[PDB]
This record gives sequence, C-alpha cells and structure tokens, in this order.
Amino acid sequence: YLSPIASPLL
Amino acid sequence: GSHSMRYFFTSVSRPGRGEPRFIAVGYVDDTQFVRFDSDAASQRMEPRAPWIEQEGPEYWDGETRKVKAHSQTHRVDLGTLRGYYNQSEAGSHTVQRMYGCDVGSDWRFLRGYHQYAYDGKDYIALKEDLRSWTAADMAAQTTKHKWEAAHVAEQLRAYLEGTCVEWLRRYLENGKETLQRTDAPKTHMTHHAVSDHEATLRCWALSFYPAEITLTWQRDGEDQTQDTELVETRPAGDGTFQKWAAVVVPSGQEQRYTCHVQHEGLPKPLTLRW
Amino acid sequence: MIQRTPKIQVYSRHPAENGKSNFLNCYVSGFHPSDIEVDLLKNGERIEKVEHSDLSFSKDWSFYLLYYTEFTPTEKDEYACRVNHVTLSQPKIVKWDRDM
Repeated sequence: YLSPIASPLL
Repeated sequence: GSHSMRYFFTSVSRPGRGEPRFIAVGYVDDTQFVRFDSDAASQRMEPRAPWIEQEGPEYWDGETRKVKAHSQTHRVDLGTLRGYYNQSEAGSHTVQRMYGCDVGSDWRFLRGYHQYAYDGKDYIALKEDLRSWTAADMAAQTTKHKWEAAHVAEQLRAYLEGTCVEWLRRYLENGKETLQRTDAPKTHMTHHAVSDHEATLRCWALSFYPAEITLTWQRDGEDQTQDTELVETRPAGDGTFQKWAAVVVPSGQEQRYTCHVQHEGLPKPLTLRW
Repeated sequence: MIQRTPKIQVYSRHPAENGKSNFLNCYVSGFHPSDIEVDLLKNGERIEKVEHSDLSFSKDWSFYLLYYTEFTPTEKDEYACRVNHVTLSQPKIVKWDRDM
C-alpha cells in the first residue's frame, strides 16, 4: 500500500 | 523474527526526448509483489506475487492513481535538483527513493525509513526517530528547511507507524503460505583439485529464503578467513537464493575443515564436513 | 555523477546436468547508473527468449538486475553473459563456469 498522502517535493 | 515492507522508486531523465523513465517495485521482505514501469502498455500498478491478486479492483485503481502521482512528483524533483545543483539539460540524471516500515518479533512497529538519493549519492534521509532529517549537502538543506516548516516528518509518521504496518500485516496474512514459510538452505560440499598438494573445498547453500545467511569456515574449531573466496548472495530466479564459500586446503587434511551455516530457518546451525 | 562498475555472476538455477532443462542466470549488481545492456550468449551468439527482473536497488542505492532464460545444458555447448555499461570501455564477458 503506497502512501496515499500527497508526496513531499524536494 | 522481524518483517518489512519497502517501495523502491527510480526516475532517470531523458534529455534527448520525452519524459523520465520511472520504475517502481514493492517488496515484503525479499519477495517482490508489485511493479510499475512507465515503459509498459499497462499504465497500471501490476502484481508480481500470487497472494496480492486476492485484492479487489479498488485496491488496483488505488495503487495506480498513487504510483502515477509519485512518478509526477519525481519528474519535478529531477527538475528542482537540476536547478539546485546548476546542471544543464544535456545530462541524464537519476532520483531514487525508498521508504517502508518494519514490524518486530512482537508484530508491532520497529523502524520506518524514508530516504532519497541523487545520481546515486545520499541526499536527504528521514532518521530513526522519524522526527528529523539528515541532509547530505546544501541542496538537501534547502529541501530540509521546506520540510521542517511544512511538518512533513509528522505526515510520514502517520503512514510508517500506522498504515504501513497495517498493510504489511495484511499481506503477511493473505500471503502466509510462502511469506511466513522459511526455506532452509539445501546444503552440500564439493571438492576440486588445485594441485597434487592443494585442493579446494566449497560449501553450497541453495534454495533458501529469506536471503539473510552466514557461511563460515572452521579449521579445527577455529574460524578461518584466510585462503577463502565467496560470492555475494544471489537470486536463484524462483524467489529463493544461493551462496557459496570455499576454502583452499592441503590434500589429505580435509577432515580438519568444517563449514558452519546460520539461517533463520535452521534451529541449530549446521556443520558440513568433507 | 557517481559511477559504479557492475559486479557479475553467471550460473544456473539448478545443478547442471546434460539433457536436463535449467535456467541460465546472469546477475548484475553494484552498478550506477541504471542504463545497462545485458545479453546472454550461446556459443558466442545472442539469445532471444531473455527476460529480466524489475529494476531495484540496494541500501547504498546501487542497482541490481537478473537476466534469465530457459536452457538445456549439453556437453558440447558454451554459455556466457555479455554486459555493457558506461564504466566499461568495451563489453565485459563472463563465461558460465561448471561450479560457478
């Protein structure tokens, strides 16, 4: 199950 | 014994034409279970283990929508970083990203990871505490500042200590026939002839799961690292693994030499002898 | 851009017996970047059936891939893995040994 949370941008 | 769930992501820029190649893969322990490749017709997260195909269509849409969003994140990261490091668009660059959780022997959360690399060098890593960051240089410092201000560690804690351990436990459940079965290594010893006075014993460990393994030579009870070769643990191709160690010995003295084997699917360790 | 030469291992899934179907594995690892050509050879010529594993990498960010194909060993025949990467001037060739 991949993180449903909008991923952080570098 | 402890268990793990890890997702590995890679984006390579393609400065000649088009967008970056993005490959994602998912693992429980040493067993791959999902993949995405942007160079495939599918454009869906795909299964790579029989136990995960139990999961209904809402799971697969769910995972595809997410995996596709991670692709888009990593496209942008390739751009940002290119600017931080002052690089041209002539060159091909790579962003890597890995994250996941472990459960202990106690089936509770043990550790979480969330770390990035650029052109194969450590960039910004989430620490054990899951409340702080290790930035490798001044570009990752830029990233760190953002991420402190924005309470990013807190959001990845909810997942790493929560949702991630939940799903690991679900998978280990649905896939227990294979995932909680340890295959002990089928072992045996072979014997070559370097000379009239010198021969090579080799110790083989085949078809074992998980990959974690230790092979050690003992001459007359004492460990012996000298005159030994070994190979890195290698996949068999069927989800199990292979490794060997070998030692070089005087002909006639092979009764002295024993090979010890520790594998978490072995109650007592093993001892081979020629 | 850090660049790392690929380690290489050629072997069969199962113990090698003539006339008995097996799988030839070439396992490349320790490398960076991920672009790599890996071909499995029978008596010098290329093989066509070859799959590979999905791109994955280790703790130190170094990639690994397993290329593989079904084959039936014979006494006569010879097998090898040819690999080309950026960190190599020309293609590297590991022959498949007996007890490799």
